[PDB]
Amino acid sequence: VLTQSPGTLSLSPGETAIISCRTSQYGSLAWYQQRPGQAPRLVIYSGSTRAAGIPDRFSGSRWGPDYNLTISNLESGDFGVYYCQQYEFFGQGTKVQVDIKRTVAAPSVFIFPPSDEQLKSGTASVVCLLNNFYPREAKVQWKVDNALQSGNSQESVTEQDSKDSTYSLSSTLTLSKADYEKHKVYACEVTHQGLRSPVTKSFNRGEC
Amino acid sequence: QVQLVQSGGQMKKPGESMRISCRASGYEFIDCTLNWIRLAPGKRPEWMGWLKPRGGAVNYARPLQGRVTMTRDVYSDTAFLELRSLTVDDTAVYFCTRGKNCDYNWDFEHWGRGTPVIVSSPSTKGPSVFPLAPSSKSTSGGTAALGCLVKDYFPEPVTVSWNSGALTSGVHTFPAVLQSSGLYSLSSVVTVPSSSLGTQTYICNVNHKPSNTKVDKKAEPKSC
Amino acid sequence: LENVTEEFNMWKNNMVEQMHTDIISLWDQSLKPCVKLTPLCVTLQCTNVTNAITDGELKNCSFNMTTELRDKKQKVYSLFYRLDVVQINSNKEYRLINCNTSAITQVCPKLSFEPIPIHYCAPAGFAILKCKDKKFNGTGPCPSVSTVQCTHGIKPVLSTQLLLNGSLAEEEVMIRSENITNNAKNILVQFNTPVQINCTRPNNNTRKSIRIGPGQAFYATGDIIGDIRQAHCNVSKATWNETLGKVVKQLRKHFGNNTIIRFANSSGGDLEVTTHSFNCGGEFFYCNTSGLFNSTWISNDSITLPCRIKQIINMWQRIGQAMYAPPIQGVIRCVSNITGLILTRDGGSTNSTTETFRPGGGDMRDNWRSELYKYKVVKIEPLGVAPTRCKRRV
Amino acid sequence: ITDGELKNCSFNMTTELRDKKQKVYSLFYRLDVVQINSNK
Amino acid sequence: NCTRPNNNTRKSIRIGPGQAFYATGDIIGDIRQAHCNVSKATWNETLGKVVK
Ligand SMILES: *[C@@H]1O[C@H](CO)[C@@H](O[C@@H]2O[C@H](CO)[C@@H](O[C@@H]3O[C@H](CO)[C@@H](O)[C@H](O[C@H]4O[C@H](CO)[C@@H](O)[C@H](O)[C@@H]4O)[C@@H]3O)[C@H](O)[C@H]2NC(C)=O)[C@H](O)[C@H]1NC(C)=O
Ligand SMILES: *[C@@H]1O[C@H](CO)[C@@H](O[C@@H]2O[C@H](CO)[C@@H](O[C@@H]3O[C@H](CO)[C@@H](O)[C@H](O)[C@@H]3O)[C@H](O)[C@H]2NC(C)=O)[C@H](O)[C@H]1NC(C)=O
Ligand SMILES: *[C@@H]1O[C@H](CO)[C@@H](O[C@@H]2O[C@H](CO)[C@@H](O[C@@H]3O[C@H](CO)[C@@H](O)[C@H](O)[C@@H]3O)[C@H](O)[C@H]2NC(C)=O)[C@H](O)[C@H]1NC(C)=O
Ligand SMILES: *[C@@H]1O[C@H](CO)[C@@H](O[C@@H]2O[C@H](CO)[C@@H](O[C@@H]3O[C@H](CO)[C@@H](O)[C@H](O)[C@@H]3O)[C@H](O)[C@H]2NC(C)=O)[C@H](O)[C@H]1NC(C)=O
Ligand SMILES: *[C@@H]1O[C@H](CO)[C@@H](O[C@@H]2O[C@H](CO)[C@@H](O[C@@H]3O[C@H](CO)[C@@H](O)[C@H](O)[C@@H]3O)[C@H](O)[C@H]2NC(C)=O)[C@H](O)[C@H]1NC(C)=O
Ligand SMILES: *[C@@H]1O[C@H](CO)[C@@H](O[C@@H]2O[C@H](CO)[C@@H](O[C@@H]3O[C@H](CO)[C@@H](O)[C@H](O)[C@@H]3O)[C@H](O)[C@H]2NC(C)=O)[C@H](O)[C@H]1NC(C)=O
Ligand SMILES: *[C@@H]1O[C@H](CO)[C@@H](O[C@@H]2O[C@H](CO)[C@@H](O)[C@H](O)[C@H]2NC(C)=O)[C@H](O)[C@H]1NC(C)=O
Ligand SMILES: *[C@@H]1O[C@H](CO)[C@@H](O[C@@H]2O[C@H](CO)[C@@H](O)[C@H](O)[C@H]2NC(C)=O)[C@H](O)[C@H]1NC(C)=O
Ligand SMILES: *[C@@H]1O[C@H](CO)[C@@H](O[C@@H]2O[C@H](CO)[C@@H](O)[C@H](O)[C@H]2NC(C)=O)[C@H](O)[C@H]1NC(C)=O
Ligand SMILES: *[C@@H]1O[C@H](CO)[C@@H](O[C@@H]2O[C@H](CO)[C@@H](O)[C@H](O)[C@H]2NC(C)=O)[C@H](O)[C@H]1NC(C)=O
Ligand SMILES: *[C@@H]1O[C@H](CO)[C@@H](O[C@@H]2O[C@H](CO)[C@@H](O)[C@H](O)[C@H]2NC(C)=O)[C@H](O)[C@H]1NC(C)=O
Ligand SMILES: *[C@@H]1O[C@H](CO)[C@@H](O[C@@H]2O[C@H](CO)[C@@H](O)[C@H](O)[C@H]2NC(C)=O)[C@H](O)[C@H]1NC(C)=O
Ligand SMILES: *[C@@H]1O[C@H](CO)[C@@H](O[C@@H]2O[C@H](CO)[C@@H](O)[C@H](O)[C@H]2NC(C)=O)[C@H](O)[C@H]1NC(C)=O
Ligand SMILES: *[C@@H]1O[C@H](CO)[C@@H](O[C@@H]2O[C@H](CO)[C@@H](O)[C@H](O)[C@H]2NC(C)=O)[C@H](O)[C@H]1NC(C)=O
Ligand SMILES: *[C@@H]1O[C@H](CO)[C@@H](O[C@@H]2O[C@H](CO)[C@@H](O)[C@H](O)[C@H]2NC(C)=O)[C@H](O)[C@H]1NC(C)=O
Ligand SMILES: *[C@@H]1O[C@H](CO)[C@@H](O)[C@H](O)[C@H]1NC(C)=O
Ligand SMILES: *[C@@H]1O[C@H](CO)[C@@H](O)[C@H](O)[C@H]1NC(C)=O
Ligand SMILES: *[C@@H]1O[C@H](CO)[C@@H](O)[C@H](O)[C@H]1NC(C)=O
Ligand SMILES: *[C@@H]1O[C@H](CO)[C@@H](O)[C@H](O)[C@H]1NC(C)=O
Ligand SMILES: *[C@@H]1O[C@H](CO)[C@@H](O)[C@H](O)[C@H]1NC(C)=O
Ligand SMILES: *[C@@H]1O[C@H](CO)[C@@H](O)[C@H](O)[C@H]1NC(C)=O
Repeated sequence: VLTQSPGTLSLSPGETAIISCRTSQYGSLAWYQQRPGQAPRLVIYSGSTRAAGIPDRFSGSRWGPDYNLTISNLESGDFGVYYCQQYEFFGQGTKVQVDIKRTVAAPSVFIFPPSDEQLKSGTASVVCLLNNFYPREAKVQWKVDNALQSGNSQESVTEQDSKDSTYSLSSTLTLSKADYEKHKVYACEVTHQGLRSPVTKSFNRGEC
Repeated sequence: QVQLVQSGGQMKKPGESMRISCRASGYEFIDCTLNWIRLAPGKRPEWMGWLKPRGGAVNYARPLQGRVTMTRDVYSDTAFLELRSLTVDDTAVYFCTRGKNCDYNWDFEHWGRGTPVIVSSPSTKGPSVFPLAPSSKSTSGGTAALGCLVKDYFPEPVTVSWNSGALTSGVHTFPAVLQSSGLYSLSSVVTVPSSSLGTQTYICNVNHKPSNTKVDKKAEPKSC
Repeated sequence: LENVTEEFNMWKNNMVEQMHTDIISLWDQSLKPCVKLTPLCVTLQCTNVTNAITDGELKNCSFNMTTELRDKKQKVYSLFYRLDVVQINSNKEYRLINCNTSAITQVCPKLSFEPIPIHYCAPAGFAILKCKDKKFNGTGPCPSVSTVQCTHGIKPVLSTQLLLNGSLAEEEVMIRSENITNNAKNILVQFNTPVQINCTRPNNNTRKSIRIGPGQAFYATGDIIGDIRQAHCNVSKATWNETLGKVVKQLRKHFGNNTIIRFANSSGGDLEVTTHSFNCGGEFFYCNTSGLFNSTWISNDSITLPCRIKQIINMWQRIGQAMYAPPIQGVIRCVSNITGLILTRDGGSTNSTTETFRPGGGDMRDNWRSELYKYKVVKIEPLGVAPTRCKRRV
Repeated sequence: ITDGELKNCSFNMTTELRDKKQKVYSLFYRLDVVQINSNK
Repeated sequence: NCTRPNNNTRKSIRIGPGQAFYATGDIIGDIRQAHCNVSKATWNETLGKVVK
């Protein structure tokens, strides 16, 4: 009914930010600003009409079901969460995340098994450390036997860790021990701007 | 001046009534429609219902009927909202807004400060600490994920350290993955260099202070 | 007017709102000379009526009032409905309702209230248009326009949730709303056939009076000559059950197909908006209609609607105003027919399997917008130029 | 008070019921208060 | 410039059905008199113009 994308807007200040809805049914649209931890305020209304006290760097478009929000010259008071309402139904919220400019990064796929403390209990947990990433905008591909078998996991990232100004991505598994023998082949393939191909590195579990 | 002054905190426990209120000011109370929004964190916001003054005529959403109830006191300009049978998933902030003019409903010009109601349940969900072992004994130039996963802990928070704060830098504390059971599981990895793996038995020190316990386990390299 | 095509809009018409202004002015400028009841408030000890009663919804109170001399107490009594009596905290000490907020005025018991039809007429230099054609969802063009001096018969009848004594539709049930996807709006249905309703009450009450100051009189209820039974209101289950079929058929057309349509009663509010309120003969009823609307629709028997009666009312949902309705002698038997419904839709979850409609209310400006959707007031402009082949010779 | 130009009075008034006394009080300026002729 | 350090309160008393009398409540602070200030230079060289 209301679908917002992309969920993360990793942008630098001084830039332009684009956020887009796409509705189905006929009716007015508005955008609100969840300025983080305050009462939100109405940025655009009636589709493309600014509200009072809202600067001129904000406008809407376009034809048919499609809508945009433009944020020209992104400043500090604009990093927040952005909502899109149609009469009563909202959207899930997009996050405009701050990013400082860095040279492109060098990848590394580091996959390590769980310990013998609580592996034997009947559970399992395998991670994929993905150090030295830039940019934030990237896709994780936890490949098991050359097939995506992630399931209930989550691409849970940390911030741009300002000791190195880099990100660190991950992908996990929530499998039990009873069928853990199906997943002995592990691979992570992650691409970036400084990569012609997704990074990969085969690590056998017969070497401990 | 159109200012909607809310009232309260608060914390509750499950299965109890709750009652909040909006003292409206700056406009004719008896003439404009009010509204109610449930900004829960990390999720899609949700409108709950109206309340027309002058008649008291109400409308509610459909996933709330039999629990939500709205009413007003026209002599004190104070709307009220109640909700029976609160579950722990009813933690949010409850906002109480008003449109810009009094012709179109959904144009949320005015907002109120927020009334964050938080329901807490007695639930142990104690320590389940899964440290992550470096299989590399000492791989020169390699870096391991000397980390530690927590399985199905509740309630918030949960932390992790290593051998009484020996490993402080490189601790990429990943966010907690909310599993399908309604129980979150923390993941946390640490970049540790090659020779430092077998130098000391770095103990995964996960504090489980909401259950008043803690479990400390090591992540030594395996044998397979 | 052949070839004339105008465009109307029944929701931006201002004939409805200025009539609403002039209706509520008449009820206020008439009651200036109608006594009052400032001395009516008293501790008023009260018991239960002990008659042959099929049912504590009628009480036997007692109180002190001032006699002709303004120095001698006079202990009197009368009957009061359950809704007029409030407990404060042996035996029970009650307070009159709406003493702490407003001031109570007795409507003079010589003034008729009967809705006599109204004809609105335009003055000079104006004109009234009229859209005679059908299949008019209040907006858009109109191929059949005429010109009239006066609007047709309008009868100011202040009902809620169901339109009584209205004007029937032409061929089908006409459903009109500002926007159907907008939940904060009412839906007006209009019947092409009436459904008849009969409200009675076996009252057979009495009238007493108490002099309250020199030249003032308060009319109270005397005693009960007969038995006590509740009021009711009957509707037939065949003309009613095959009327909602017609309303479902036009509702199904907007929302689509394979839409389960549910009807359900009012979800909360003041007594004024969760009940139906009549005025038969000079009495004000409050009948429970949650049996007309309890139904689901896929793909000599009647219904008794119970009713409650109140004497201190507030017709216009205002602040600080009340009026006391005087009693009438005899049993009331009033026949009316229903021509329309005011509906409202519940918002909420996105399931295109079921929609649920409840009776709407809360506004008197919908009884009239159903009748003034035919007219539009224009303004005449007599001057005009055009070129010709004609020259003034000097 | 850096200054008897403001007084603390007390009086009987009628409550919601018009048969029960209600002893209330309020402040009055010196100019609103007149002496007629123990206490005053 | 006229001021007053009043900081008074407002009470009310219902006086009959539907009537209200607004009275003064209590004093939240101290009591000082009112006053009104004018400058002795713009004033003393204004009456010179009127005298003229
Ligand atoms: C619309 O219809 C619904 C039904 O679909 C209706 O909801 C019902 O309302 C009635 C009251 O109108 C509720 O009935 C109460 O039920 C409780 C049980 O939980 C009883 O204990 C209550 O008893 C009261 O009255 C007694 C005297 O009769 C007292 O002695 C006693 O102390 C209580 O005060 C009362 O009967 C009922 O819970 C709901 N719900 C259902 C599912 O029945 C709704 O009211 C209708 N809407 C309108 C505007 O009427
Ligand atoms: C209820 O109110 C809304 C608000 O105006 C009405 O929405 C408007 O509906 C019209 C007709 O569908 C839309 O116009 C059309 O838009 C499409 C876009 O592709 C275009 O192709 C057409 O040429 C025409 O422009 C209009 O966009 C729309 N307004 C908004 C803000 O979306 C709605 O129709 C009303 N409902 C009813 C039942 O009257
Ligand atoms: C409600 O209660 C009041 C008072 O409790 C009733 O009024 C009283 O009714 C009784 C009937 O037993 C009267 O008593 C008889 O009255 C006649 C004439 O007054 C007298 O000749 C008899 O000897 C006997 O006393 C009584 O007078 C009357 N009034 C008072 C002030 O007590 C009233 O009837 C009750 N309501 C109903 C509907 O009955
Ligand atoms: C809807 O319209 C009908 C038609 O006018 C109304 O019915 C009429 O209601 C009045 C109410 O006072 C009836 O008047 C009474 O008549 C009896 C016997 O005729 C008499 O004893 C009374 O003194 C009083 O005059 C009238 O008979 C009745 N029927 C007609 C005129 O045919 C009905 O009331 C309207 N509905 C509403 C809610 O107003
Ligand atoms: C308007 O009419 C509706 C429809 O009848 C009323 O709802 C009904 O009210 C009665 C009494 O309040 C309920 O009866 C009770 O039901 C329980 C069920 O276990 C039973 O144990 C009791 O002995 C008693 O019979 C009835 O259930 C209820 N609902 C229906 C029929 O669906 C409603 O109360 C009326 N509204 C007003 C404001 O008067
Ligand atoms: C002017 O005088 C009146 C009456 O002499 C003062 O009103 C009274 O103020 C006293 C303060 O000592 C109140 O006493 C205390 O009141 C509280 C709550 O009522 C109670 O919990 C204490 O135990 C104690 O009794 C007293 O209630 C209050 N009212 C009356 C009717 O006596 C008034 O304060 C004086 N004016 C100013 C500006 O203070
Ligand atoms: C009606 O008026 C009579 C007469 O004033 C009231 O009777 C008094 O009631 C009080 C209540 O405690 C007694 O203290 C007095 O002694 C009574 N006086 C007499 C002369 O009987 C009576 O209370 C008033 N109200 C009602 C409801 O009867
Ligand atoms: C006028 O008096 C009525 C007496 O019932 C008041 O109604 C009650 O007021 C209390 C106090 O706010 C509430 O807790 C109750 O729920 C009310 N209803 C009942 C049935 O007791 C009413 O509030 C008074 N008016 C004003 C303006 O205070
Ligand atoms: C309502 O009550 C009155 C009494 O107040 C009834 O009036 C009586 O009417 C009959 C004829 O029907 C006469 O014979 C009696 O003499 C009348 N009594 C009085 C005291 O005048 C009236 O009939 C009742 N109406 C009904 C039963 O509906
Ligand atoms: C209203 O409808 C009811 C529903 O049947 C009718 O019901 C019964 O009618 C007989 C015949 O007089 C009486 O003996 C019963 O007491 C009635 N029962 C009830 C619940 O009313 C009734 O006659 C109808 N009345 C009117 C005036 O329409
Ligand atoms: C509503 O009232 C009308 C008028 O009395 C009733 O219609 C009459 O009902 C009787 C049944 O006893 C028939 O004999 C008559 O032929 C009907 N028509 C007329 C013109 O009198 C109607 O039945 C009532 N509706 C109910 C009770 O639901
Ligand atoms: C409203 O709808 C409900 C649901 O069907 C009705 O409840 C049933 O009514 C029948 C007869 O009235 C009873 O035999 C059943 O026992 C009721 N259901 C239950 C679970 O008890 C209700 O009667 C309807 N009310 C009206 C006025 O139409
Ligand atoms: C006048 O008195 C009122 C109290 O009636 C003062 O109101 C307080 O204002 C402060 C902020 O300045 C708040 O923190 C307090 O909570 C208020 N008290 C109440 C009871 O609301 C007001 O500030 C005073 N104005 C002055 C000092 O000029
Ligand atoms: C009004 O004029 C007087 C005259 O000087 C000003 O006087 C003093 O100002 C100081 C500073 O606040 C205070 O400590 C004294 O108490 C004041 N004395 C008097 C007699 O007021 C005063 O500030 C002026 N105030 C205004 C508001 O104009
Ligand atoms: C009357 O009030 C005005 C406005 O406050 C005073 O003018 C200011 O006085 C202060 C002295 O504290 C200066 O700092 C400001 O520059 C003045 N001007 C403005 C625009 O604020 C004026 O002094 C007062 N007159 C008196 C006290 O006699
Ligand atoms: C009188 O009525 C009250 C409430 O209407 C009720 O509580 C009481 O039981 C009744 N008493 C008798 C004797 O009818
Ligand atoms: C009401 O209407 C439906 C559809 O016409 C029918 O199936 C049902 O039996 C009717 N009920 C009564 C009581 O007439
Ligand atoms: C809806 O159902 C009616 C049944 O008469 C049919 O004529 C109509 O074409 C249907 N519309 C759609 C969109 O299926
Ligand atoms: C509607 O009611 C009126 C008055 O009760 C009656 O005269 C009329 O015949 C009824 N039916 C109609 C207009 O179809
Ligand atoms: C109270 O005020 C009066 C006049 O204002 C004065 O005569 C009297 O002395 C005062 N008493 C006290 C105790 O302040
Ligand atoms: C007032 O005015 C006169 C004339 O200008 C001057 O002599 C005198 O000193 C002034 N006084 C003050 C207080 O300024």
